[PDB]
Amino acid sequence: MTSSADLTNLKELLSLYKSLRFSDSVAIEKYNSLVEWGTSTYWKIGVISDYYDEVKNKPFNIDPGYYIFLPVYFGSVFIYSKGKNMVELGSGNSFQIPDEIRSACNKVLDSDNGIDFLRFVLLNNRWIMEDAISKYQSPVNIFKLASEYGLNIPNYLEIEIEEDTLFDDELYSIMERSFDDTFPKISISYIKLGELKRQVVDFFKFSFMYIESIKVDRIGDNIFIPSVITKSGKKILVKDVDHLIRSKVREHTFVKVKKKNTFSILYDYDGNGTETRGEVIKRIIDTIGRDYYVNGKYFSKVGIAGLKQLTNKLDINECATVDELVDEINKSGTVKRKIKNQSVFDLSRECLGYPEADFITLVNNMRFKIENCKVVNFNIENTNCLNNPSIETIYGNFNQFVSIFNTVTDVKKRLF
Amino acid sequence: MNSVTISHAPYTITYHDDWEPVMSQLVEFYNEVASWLLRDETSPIPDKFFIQLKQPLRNKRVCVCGIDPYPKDGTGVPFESPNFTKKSIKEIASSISRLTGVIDYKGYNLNIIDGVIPWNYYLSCKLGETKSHAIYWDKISKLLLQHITKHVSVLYCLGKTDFSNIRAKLESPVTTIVGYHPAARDHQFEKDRSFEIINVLLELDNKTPINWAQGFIY
Amino acid sequence: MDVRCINWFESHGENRFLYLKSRCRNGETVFIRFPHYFYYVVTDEIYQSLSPPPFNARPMGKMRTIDIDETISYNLDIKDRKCSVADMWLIEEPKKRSIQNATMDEFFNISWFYISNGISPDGCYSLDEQYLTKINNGCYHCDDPRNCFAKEIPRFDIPRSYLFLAIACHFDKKFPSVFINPISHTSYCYIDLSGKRLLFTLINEEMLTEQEIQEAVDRGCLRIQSLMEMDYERELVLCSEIVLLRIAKQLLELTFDYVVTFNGHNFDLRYITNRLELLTGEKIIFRSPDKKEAVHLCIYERNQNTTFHVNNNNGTIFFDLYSFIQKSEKLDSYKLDSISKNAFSCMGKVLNRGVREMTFIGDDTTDAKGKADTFAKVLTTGNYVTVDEDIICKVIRKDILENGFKVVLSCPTLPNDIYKLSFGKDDIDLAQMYKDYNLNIALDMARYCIHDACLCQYLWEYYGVETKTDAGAATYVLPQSMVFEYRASTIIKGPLLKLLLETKTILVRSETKQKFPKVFAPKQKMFSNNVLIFDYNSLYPNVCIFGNLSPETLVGVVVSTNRLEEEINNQLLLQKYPPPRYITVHCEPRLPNLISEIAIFDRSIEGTIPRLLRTFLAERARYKKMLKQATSSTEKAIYDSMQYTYKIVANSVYGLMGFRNSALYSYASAKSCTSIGRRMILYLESVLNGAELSNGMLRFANTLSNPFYMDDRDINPIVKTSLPIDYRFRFRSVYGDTDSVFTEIDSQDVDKSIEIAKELERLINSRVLFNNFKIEFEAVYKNLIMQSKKKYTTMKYSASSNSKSVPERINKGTSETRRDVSKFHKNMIKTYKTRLSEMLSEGRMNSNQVCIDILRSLETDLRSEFDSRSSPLELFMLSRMHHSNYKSADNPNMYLVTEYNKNNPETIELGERYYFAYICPANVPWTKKLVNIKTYETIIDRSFKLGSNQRIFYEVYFKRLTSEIVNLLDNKVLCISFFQRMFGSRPTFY
DNA sequence: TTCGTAATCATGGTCATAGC
DNA sequence: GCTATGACCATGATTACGAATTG
Repeated sequence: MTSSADLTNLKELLSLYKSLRFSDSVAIEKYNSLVEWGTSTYWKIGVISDYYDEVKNKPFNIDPGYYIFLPVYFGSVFIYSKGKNMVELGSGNSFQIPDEIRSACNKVLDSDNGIDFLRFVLLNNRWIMEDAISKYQSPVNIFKLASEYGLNIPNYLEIEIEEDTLFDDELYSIMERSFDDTFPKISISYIKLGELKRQVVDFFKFSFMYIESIKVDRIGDNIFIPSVITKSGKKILVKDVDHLIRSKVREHTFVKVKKKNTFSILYDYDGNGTETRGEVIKRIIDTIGRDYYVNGKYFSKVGIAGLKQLTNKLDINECATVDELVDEINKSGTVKRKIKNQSVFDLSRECLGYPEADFITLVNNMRFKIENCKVVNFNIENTNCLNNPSIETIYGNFNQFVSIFNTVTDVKKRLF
Repeated sequence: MNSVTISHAPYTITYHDDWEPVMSQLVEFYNEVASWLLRDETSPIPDKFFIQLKQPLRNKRVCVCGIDPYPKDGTGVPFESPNFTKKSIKEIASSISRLTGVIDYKGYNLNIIDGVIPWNYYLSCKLGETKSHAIYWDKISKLLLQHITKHVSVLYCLGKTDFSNIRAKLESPVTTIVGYHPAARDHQFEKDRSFEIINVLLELDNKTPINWAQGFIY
Repeated sequence: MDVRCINWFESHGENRFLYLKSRCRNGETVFIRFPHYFYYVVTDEIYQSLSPPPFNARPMGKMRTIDIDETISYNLDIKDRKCSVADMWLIEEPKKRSIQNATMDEFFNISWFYISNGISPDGCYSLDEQYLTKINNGCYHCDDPRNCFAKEIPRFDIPRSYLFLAIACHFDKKFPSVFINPISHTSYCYIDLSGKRLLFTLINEEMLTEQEIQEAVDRGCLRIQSLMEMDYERELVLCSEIVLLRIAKQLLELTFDYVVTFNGHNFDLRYITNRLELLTGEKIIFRSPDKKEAVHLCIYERNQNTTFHVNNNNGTIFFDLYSFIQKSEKLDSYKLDSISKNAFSCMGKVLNRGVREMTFIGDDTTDAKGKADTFAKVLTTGNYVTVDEDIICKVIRKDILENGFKVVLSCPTLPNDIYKLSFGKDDIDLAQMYKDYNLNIALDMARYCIHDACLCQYLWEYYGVETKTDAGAATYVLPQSMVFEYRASTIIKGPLLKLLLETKTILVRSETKQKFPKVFAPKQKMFSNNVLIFDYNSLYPNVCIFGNLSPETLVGVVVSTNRLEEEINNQLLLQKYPPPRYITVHCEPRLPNLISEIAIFDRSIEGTIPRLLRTFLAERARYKKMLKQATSSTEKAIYDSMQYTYKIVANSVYGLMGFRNSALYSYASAKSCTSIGRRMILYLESVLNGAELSNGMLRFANTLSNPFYMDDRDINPIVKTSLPIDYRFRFRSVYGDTDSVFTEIDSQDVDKSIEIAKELERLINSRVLFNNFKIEFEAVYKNLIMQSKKKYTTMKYSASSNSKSVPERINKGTSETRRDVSKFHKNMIKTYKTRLSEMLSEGRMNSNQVCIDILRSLETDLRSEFDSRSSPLELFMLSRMHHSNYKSADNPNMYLVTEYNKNNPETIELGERYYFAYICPANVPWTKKLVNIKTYETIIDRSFKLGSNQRIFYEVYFKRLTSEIVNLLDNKVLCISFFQRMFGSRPTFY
């Protein structure tokens, strides 16, 4: 057969292959399903740092010409592309952002299809665009229209030189002071004029330092991040709990550090340690206290409170009584969509800031005695699941979790 | 560039090394039939059944295969005409002209284009008939098509009823698309544009495409 | 004008019709031609929105359409089914078109023809001549089948015609080919409408040099020089190859009713056609009854393994018993000799002894009723007789009694009184006789070929293929030539469509279905006690009826990924969906994250699948009851065929419920059926295990309670029996699956076993089970050794048997034809199995003693065989077919053939069957570790002799032998210990 | 479907290199 | 200083292909 639908579908398949990301699921599943479709009808079918080179750390001469300089920030790199969802490194998790950013991204993609993707550098729940690659045109358009929308843009630099330029540490420090931005820095990206290859430079050196302890500080609602303090008292910028948990730092000891002109960042562990994860996580937890559990990239409380979380998550003012609570929920019309479209148990999960995997593998290990849609008693069966102290902390706070579940069931039944 | 001797006509086959590993067994599938082939006059002559064996197989990507040579004036190599009289070659030349856009052409040999092999399933036919030598060439067609499949990526079959059971024809699953009958009612071959489907299929396995305009002779 | 239908078939021209072949009472054959249309089911709104009016429209009437898509729910708020009631029309048109909103797009047009016109495929009909127009000789045309086939008359008997054929070609080293090997003999069995049966055989004279033609003519044979001067009355005809092929073409072109040949579609007919075309430019032509379409013979393939079919269009049915045997029955081997051995057998007595031959007698007073008659009927053309599955005897003299037979067979004297006789393999070397061809060899091969031809007739009468074809055509609503061609998914559409039309329902699947994704081990292998067998009466159909599992009766499916929501969901299910109106079934979760899946089924209104299964079961029961009181043999055969057809069709529903492209696909229904079946078998196995029978009481180990919901039945485990009070019996449970259950009892008296089996079956049926679940006693097994139901050996006593009865030696799983192990291996395996069976029956055994016995027997035998080296080479002689279709790089077998060819003047072609063995120099002693054994492979010719500086490498043969032995037996650790001590390797159990 | 034989891989050690 | 981990070795193990059970 020579149906035009088949050839249009084949071009769609090649376009999908050219736009395949391993992180995405819907596009990957659709492409794979079309692969089985083709290999059933035709008996066979032919089927991150791609634009980035190695980072330069030693001074060297560069070719005279037009340079676009953009500072590459400290933080976690996340990705977003067309025809997909939010994309990040490794885990594939998700998070909540208001839809006006989605509308802005739709405007970005449909106004210009040449932009490859939009990547963000993430830090302390302040979340700003840094750089992106556009094949068709120069990268000016994307951030000029971004700042046109209202969001802040990096202080780009355009330098035209007609002779050889020497890129040493001192001139890098001059440019960094020229940026004069208090946010942490890690490198500089320099872009040619008419070349799609993207290249970056980071100047660094290593030394030894002494720590005092590791504490935790507040970022936002329930958001807590640990930080290690040094001899000089400078605040050491920890990426997340994952960074420290793979750093495997030892207390009261000197450790290597990658020192900057103004900063001194603790780098990834390069040793040959053989200590396993268990006793060291118990050590760090008992050092930091029983009230802390690692829910991924941050920590969380264990406090009782109880009633003082729904109003925060229902985006409404303080409430005092369940009756006036349900009355306010009834009168406020924009809310019942969220409470209706979404289930009960997971609502009590995000209400208390619990991690999905640990909590689900914990709840799948007890027995629950209930009555009239109300949980009244629970008892544990297996002890091995408690080998993680975070599991122990969640089991301890299950007493508050039970009341939270009971009251959310109360309000759900009362409303309808 | 070696050669093998045969008991019956043409008494000698010269060949290229790319057919070496299997063509040997060919002889004890040819001596059992050549006695009955030579009883009736055949097209082409006995000296040109195996001239297609010259072409190597280390630089070919997609295969075009026919069902039977022309009953008259066949010259071994398939899908060609020195005088350009046959209907099928005219139809394929017109299709290629319409696809590429070139409007002038007087000769079109599928052998000129690189990456393609003009092939026929049955290597003989008596004049005045069609596919009258199937039983004589069945096992030879088995061996030759399977050996071709070991290198070619995409298979294109011309014909509806003749190639309706190619799924069980081979043993190694390779992509295969069947064309339409060269004399189909309603001129269904005119609407056929399978060549860009072939090209886009050859895109997905990451191989160099083929250009048809070089095959035209002006 | 009363006719009975025989076949319906298609025309495949530019204009297509439907053909009916029928026979009258006198014997006339009548063909009827109908116009064949394309059928469509539409609704009223789409019917009135068709701008080009259809050819004809018929109002089906009120119909109810139900969506049967399945959706996963995570809560307890379930959306109900969407049901639409509307007027529906059935339209008929000559040409194919696409309709955007056409339902019932899965049923064939021939089924629509049958159901809409109300025509049974095989009924007897009194046609009206008003609607029939004569268009040719014997062919009529009818355009209004509604009124022509209105009259129904009772079934009457009609004559029939048959042709059975056999071919014998020439070969010396390899499989015959058309180009170099001619046809030597061709045998026919011919039955015409007059009922007279003729047998004849044509022999080519090209190999029988003229003195032998003259001697044969003087002896009584007939010679012909032309096609027109041969008569079918003469038993033997000597002619040339061209005349033989011409006669074959003439015979195959006749308008027969059945042309039956064993594997004739792949070899015999293809060889005849190819040779006929090769010798002369002549074809075999099949012509349509109206004489406007002609076709040639071209066998074509089909995938189901590979099957071959004939492209005839005259109405004759070309039948191959090979394909029918493969589809209908599961067997160890599909050789013609093995099938004949399993089919025809009798219990014979010794009447004379002495010399090299003895006399055997058989009658209805020795074995059974009708078996001796079948053996006598087969004996008319038989030549070799197999006795004791070991001895092959050449028949010297035979005669047929009034109710039996007598033979004399040349065999060594063996002193017993009763043996068993059967027709099996013949120790005849065709290749040897072809090397020195004479007249006597020609006559012997002629009688061999005529026996081969008549064997197809014997098998056809034995299996009742004619009545089975009629019953399948009547039940499945399909033409007689299409009954044994398709799978279960195609034969279910007729009765399903009839059910849907009578219950006026339509099922619609509106979403692209997703790509969604057990053996039982007996407790011990050896028993040394009695094993009672009970059979479930169609467990899956009855469980589907009990649960009312249908795609349209599914209320919903509830999933839960954590135990808190699982518990609250269970509470809500018990509050909202209580028994007995609703039934809730647990199933294994369909997704990795889900931990619980519960399907809910309604029982207020009977579904669709349960109704079909109930109808099938009731019809089968009625046909069995009618067969029981039948007198005529023809009526008994018809009723048996009908009940067999119903049993076959009723057992395909469970497989179709799990088949994605089937018309009854339902994931949840299949999962629920499997779950309830497993729960029932587990409950019965639990309650039977540990049961005791003492005094006048019988006690079960667990409470006789319904395992789904509470019932009003008494649940007291203690049951009063009617057996004598002196018995003290203890029962155990070993094996149990969907089809049957095994119960172990520690006694060797079989009369007590069968009486207790009957009483226990009665008590289980009356007291333990519930609703419509029943079991029936099957048999008593003695000396049972099993790995599974696939592989076991034992002695079987039927339910209707006494102690003084001949046991059935049931033995399957083992091949005895898998021809690449050895000759010593098979014989010594047989010896060891016999030895195991003989000390199994002593009684004072227990378990870990017979392992030791077998281990030291193997030790002694292996030591003696290795030390003596007295076994001849041919007992260790292996075979392999040679071909060049080898992948990879080297595959050193080809290389070995190369040096054999270049080292020996003898040359192996690419189609020979070459003999090989394992050889090693004699200087090596017994080894423990093994190496690459292909290096030790040697090829053995006819003239090769074992030299003095090498010997047979016994280690591989003995390792395989002891491996198969250790696959048996019960003890575990001592087995690995022995295998380590002898060979130092890990055995591959199971 | 089973049965058989290579090939690959991972749970039992050992030792050369090398760190608190 | 010994005890720690990389490249080396194999017993015991599952996983893989092969090719017959075809006629």
